[PDB]
Amino acid sequence: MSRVQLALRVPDLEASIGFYSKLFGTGPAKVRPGYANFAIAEPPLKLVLIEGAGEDATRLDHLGVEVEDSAQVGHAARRLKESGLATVEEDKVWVTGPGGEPWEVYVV
Ligand SMILES: [Cl-]
Ligand SMILES: [Fe+3]
Ligand code: NA
Ligand code: NA
Ligand code: NA
Repeated sequence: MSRVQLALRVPDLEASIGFYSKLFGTGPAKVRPGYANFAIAEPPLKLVLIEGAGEDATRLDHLGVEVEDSAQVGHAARRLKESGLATVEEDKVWVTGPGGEPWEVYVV
């Protein structure tokens, strides 16, 4: 299995933590200065909140797919490259959509 990662740059981290705790009925899995994440089972989602400093509105930071093991990351990396996309591998692999939105496929 795998789940989507959504990372949002938010103007107010504390405000956003409260909102998302209510929306998904669970508290954050990890909290750091300027950073929080939620691990949501239903719907399957890794939500990342990154505080933006002087942001007027929430915007997309990056997107991703969190997968079960490094083998899956390698499979995705090879398949994406075979499909003709430019990739950057780190475990994770990055690709960028034509409008500039970045995607990471990674394992935690
Ligand atoms: Cl924590
Ligand atoms: Fe991420
Ligand atoms: Na802090
Ligand atoms: Na849930
Ligand atoms: Na994928």
